[PDB]
Amino acid sequence: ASSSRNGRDSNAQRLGVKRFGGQLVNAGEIIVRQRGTHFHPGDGVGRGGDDTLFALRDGNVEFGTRRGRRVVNVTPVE
Amino acid sequence: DIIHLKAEQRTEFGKGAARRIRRDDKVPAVMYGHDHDPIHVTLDGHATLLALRTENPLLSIEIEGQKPMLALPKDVQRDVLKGFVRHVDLLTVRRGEKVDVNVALRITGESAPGTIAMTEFNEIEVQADLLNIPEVIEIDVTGLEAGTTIYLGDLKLPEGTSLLGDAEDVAATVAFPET
Amino acid sequence: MLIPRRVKYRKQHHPKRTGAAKGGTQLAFGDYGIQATEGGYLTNRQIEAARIAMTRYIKRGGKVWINVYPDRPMTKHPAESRMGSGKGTPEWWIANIKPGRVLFELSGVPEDVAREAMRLAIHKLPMKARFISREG
Amino acid sequence: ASTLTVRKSLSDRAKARARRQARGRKKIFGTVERPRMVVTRSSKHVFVQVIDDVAGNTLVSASTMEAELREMSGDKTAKAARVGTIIGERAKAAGITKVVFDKAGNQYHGRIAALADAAREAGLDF
RNA sequence: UUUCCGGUGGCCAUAGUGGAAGGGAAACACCCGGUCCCAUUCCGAACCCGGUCGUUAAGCCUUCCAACGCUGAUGGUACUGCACGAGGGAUCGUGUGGGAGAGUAAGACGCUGCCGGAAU
RNA sequence: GUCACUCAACGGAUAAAAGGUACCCCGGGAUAACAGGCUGAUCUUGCCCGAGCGCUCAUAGCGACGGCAUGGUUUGGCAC
RNA sequence: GUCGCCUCCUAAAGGGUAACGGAGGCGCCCAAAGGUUCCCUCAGCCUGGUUGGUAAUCAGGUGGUGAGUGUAAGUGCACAA
RNA sequence: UUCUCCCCGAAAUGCAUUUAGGUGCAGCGUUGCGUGGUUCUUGUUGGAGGUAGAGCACUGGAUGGUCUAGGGGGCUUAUCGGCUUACCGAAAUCAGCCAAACUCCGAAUGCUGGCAAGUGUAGCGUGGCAGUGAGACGGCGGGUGAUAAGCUUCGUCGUCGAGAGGGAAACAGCCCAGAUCAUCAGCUAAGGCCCCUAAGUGGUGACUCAGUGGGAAAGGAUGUGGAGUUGCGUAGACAACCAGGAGGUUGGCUUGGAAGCAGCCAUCCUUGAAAGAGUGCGUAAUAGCUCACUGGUCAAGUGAUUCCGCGCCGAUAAUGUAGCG
Ligand SMILES: [Mg+2]
Ligand SMILES: [Mg+2]
Ligand SMILES: [Mg+2]
Ligand SMILES: [Mg+2]
Ligand SMILES: [Mg+2]
Ligand SMILES: [Mg+2]
Ligand SMILES: [Mg+2]
Ligand SMILES: [Mg+2]
Ligand SMILES: [Mg+2]
Ligand SMILES: [Mg+2]
Ligand SMILES: [Mg+2]
Ligand SMILES: [Mg+2]
Ligand SMILES: [Mg+2]
Ligand SMILES: [Mg+2]
Ligand SMILES: [Mg+2]
Ligand SMILES: [Mg+2]
Ligand SMILES: [Mg+2]
Ligand SMILES: [Mg+2]
Ligand SMILES: [Mg+2]
Ligand SMILES: [Mg+2]
Ligand SMILES: [Mg+2]
Ligand SMILES: [Mg+2]
Ligand SMILES: [Mg+2]
Ligand SMILES: [Mg+2]
Ligand SMILES: [Mg+2]
Ligand SMILES: [Mg+2]
Ligand SMILES: [Mg+2]
Ligand SMILES: [Mg+2]
Ligand SMILES: [Mg+2]
Ligand SMILES: [Mg+2]
Ligand SMILES: [Mg+2]
Ligand SMILES: [Mg+2]
Ligand SMILES: [Mg+2]
Ligand SMILES: [Mg+2]
Ligand SMILES: [Mg+2]
Ligand SMILES: [Mg+2]
Ligand SMILES: [Mg+2]
Ligand SMILES: [Mg+2]
Ligand SMILES: [Mg+2]
Ligand SMILES: [Mg+2]
Ligand SMILES: [Mg+2]
Ligand SMILES: [Mg+2]
Ligand SMILES: [Mg+2]
Repeated sequence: ASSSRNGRDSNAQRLGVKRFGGQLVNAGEIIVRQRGTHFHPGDGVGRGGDDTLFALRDGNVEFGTRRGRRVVNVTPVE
Repeated sequence: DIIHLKAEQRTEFGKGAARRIRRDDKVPAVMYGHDHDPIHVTLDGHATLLALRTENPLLSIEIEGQKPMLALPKDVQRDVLKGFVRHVDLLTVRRGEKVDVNVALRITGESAPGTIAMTEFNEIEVQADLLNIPEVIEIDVTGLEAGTTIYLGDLKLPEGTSLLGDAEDVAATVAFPET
Repeated sequence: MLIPRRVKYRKQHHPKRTGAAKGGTQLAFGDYGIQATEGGYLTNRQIEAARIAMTRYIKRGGKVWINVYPDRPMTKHPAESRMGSGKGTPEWWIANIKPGRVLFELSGVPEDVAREAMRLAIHKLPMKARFISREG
Repeated sequence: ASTLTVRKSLSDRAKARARRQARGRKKIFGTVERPRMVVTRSSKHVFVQVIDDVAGNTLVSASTMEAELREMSGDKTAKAARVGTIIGERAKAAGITKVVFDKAGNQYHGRIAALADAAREAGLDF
């Protein structure tokens, strides 16, 4: 008959933004899982080995632009 | 010539309002210019179709409360299958003034039966005056055959109608038949 | 028969056949033309039949433009076989026609014989179509 | 006036200095705790300013342009060292203590290094 | 206080690209050297050092030019949540909310903060 | 702390394993062969267009390229 | 024919989502191809030039990402990763 | 797999499986205890996006035009060099296009925070007990398949499953609506009101004459109503009816014949109020019959053309009308 040379696929990795704008986060809380820097680390946000953006401090998450880059900041809580 | 159209204020906007107007057998139009805010009006469908039969006519819009004012139909959205006018963009003109418009190219020349004249454009942007709008721009290719081509910088344009488009591209072509 | 030299992917999903014509609803090259009033798939064999009809009727004069191109491949399941075992091999090449699309254009021919040639062509197409002109 | 992209038609030396300055600024950034010391080393003068990059303002500054130093006879390196001592004194006056040094696209050497060491001796923590 | 200019940010083309004209008081710059720290995968070109004579030719700066690019409504259309409806069928229509892309008028030859300079 | 598995049938039945049954024996229409049902690709019977063939003459009679359907009797698809 | 892992599409703008659906990869490699610090900007194109040719090396001009990335693809990266 | 009633009430999915009709865990049920608005709906306000649509900046696909490097064919004749390049033609450029694995763009929804209001008594934690892990059809958005299946495989909502009652002739999955019991009360939903069959052979205005209604396509048709656009017309239109309906010219390649009729063309001139190298019928081949156009008695509307409403043909299987019940 016939057969397919396809049928392989990788497991779902579950990327994407995990905390949206204004959401209160704790220090170290993961903000976005991603491959490559679609979002760059902004103020109060660190970037991990697999390009995960996480919170360096408590506060509220905001998405903005720092110079020419899309960045994610954590504004310290009032 | 001046074509007079009666219009009244349009205040309901959106697809529902436009559908209701077209079912009422009118046509929406927006009339804008370089001096005043856009005016949203509705026109009679039959009168609009009759006026827009010709290309680049000079319309006078009369609103009962307002005064008649002179415009040109710059963008006419017509139905594709049916010929109905779906929407009109009216651009206001200041009587004594100048305008940029498109005039239709046509062939009125005859060559040897081997070669047939062809038009490389439907319309050409020609800067003319309001009161003398060229209905058609005519180019005659008679006695010319082979592979001669005509660009946009050599036309028998009527007086007062300067060329605004590029003059470094071809407009008319005569070449052997579809061999 | 119009067949593309190559395509990125030979096995593709069926083209969307919803909506009106995305573009190319107006004459761009010729004086007269065929405008499809209904959507559908237009195979290269149908395109060739219509083009042959138009050219043969207009004889030597005038020129014909084929506005659409059958660049979408259609696979066929292997004959007499149960469902499954992957997608088939491309067997047909079609163009995605939507209402208002200008299919063929003609120039350099008087209007009456142009109309007759367009009628000959239209009787070969699988969807309803009409003769259009630049208002003469 | 900053525009990311290096201005086209700029002279080759100016483009090189701008690129090097940008790549240093990529990690150099002045906060209230540790403001950014920027030294512009022109061919005839050095201009130093301590900037709070968060607010975008200069806290203290100095230069060879000052009349107290214009007639101070000495070599370019000595004049830069005097400027470094002055800027360190003013930083102590303003209560800065610790700064971050921004060479502004120049090699840390010669006049820039002399000014940096002069500020360090004056008492800036960097 | 103002004007002009040099640095250093912010917005990241309404700022760019290209063309034209003009300017240097401080300043910037090219420029002049390489003895000295230092330097070239060769080269004092660059980096660095020593000068500020020479020069506004260029960078830079000012004015002008919508020309390429960029920005860009209103209205309409596509699509669409919900509720229905019509065709033998591809599929299509309406009500009620939302509503583009393109195109059109148009905008635009940047804006703004801090520090320093020379004059007022 | 680290090492030894193509335990790759990769959550890894045993350290260790191929076949025949028409001599066969002991739940499923959850699932095949027959018939019915749906479908109509294929098949079948028509039809539209008319290049052409028919001294001449598209249509006495034929019908290229293409198009639209009927029937459900062919081969299939589905597995009700 | 397939069985684990990775990338894309299907997947209906979070995530997830099946078919013997559509495309490819993996079972490594590198003592630098890791760390850090400083420096640099490509491909293409045009012109000139011993051997030398479309294309080796050189010069000038142009050119912002179209080159490049150990290895698939995507997301990234010229601030360079 | 055996008595009753009261309250609540599923699943046919995910993952793994020597697993696929089994089973474990999770999901969904119930129940004890605990925690109490945390759930949910709507509004408002803020986020990330790349689908629909659209677009051509990129990557591929593509049509025509311009232009052209460079290849092909020739000669003069070639080492060139020239004529050619009337052929091919990358690239560039102009205009129109195409895309699940293209994007300079980009919704609606959805998702996820803040706030406000509303709200059944929702949500959550932790124990006891499960069942289920064969789904079906319909709407919408997709893959497989042929624009197939009451097909298959996903997303999502609904019903059925596990749902009686009303409607659909009958008719699990469609529409209306969720049955606590009684009632020989009333109002409605979907659907209906000539009779079967409860309620109008309802009122008013149009259309149909096909029993269309009460199945179907490409295509075809002086069906019929309505709405345009446009040519001609009492300088007298269209028909009907009396005279001119022909010279030069048997125009030319044909074909013993193409003289007006085999096929293909410059598609002219004239005695003139009038005519076509020429349209039908006739015809071995010419003849001729007869039309547009030329006058007249008559003459009031004709001739195109488009779109819209409802109809017509195409229409076509086997027990018995038998495709309104
Ligand atoms: Mg790392
Ligand atoms: Mg790592
Ligand atoms: Mg377009
Ligand atoms: Mg715009
Ligand atoms: Mg817009
Ligand atoms: Mg396993
Ligand atoms: Mg074992
Ligand atoms: Mg035997
Ligand atoms: Mg048995
Ligand atoms: Mg069964
Ligand atoms: Mg069963
Ligand atoms: Mg069977
Ligand atoms: Mg049976
Ligand atoms: Mg069968
Ligand atoms: Mg089966
Ligand atoms: Mg099944
Ligand atoms: Mg997703
Ligand atoms: Mg979604
Ligand atoms: Mg599943
Ligand atoms: Mg209950
Ligand atoms: Mg699309
Ligand atoms: Mg369970
Ligand atoms: Mg199971
Ligand atoms: Mg199952
Ligand atoms: Mg199943
Ligand atoms: Mg299912
Ligand atoms: Mg379903
Ligand atoms: Mg499908
Ligand atoms: Mg099914
Ligand atoms: Mg059951
Ligand atoms: Mg139920
Ligand atoms: Mg029921
Ligand atoms: Mg019932
Ligand atoms: Mg019943
Ligand atoms: Mg009642
Ligand atoms: Mg009712
Ligand atoms: Mg009964
Ligand atoms: Mg009655
Ligand atoms: Mg009645
Ligand atoms: Mg009948
Ligand atoms: Mg009937
Ligand atoms: Mg019919
Ligand atoms: Mg009935």
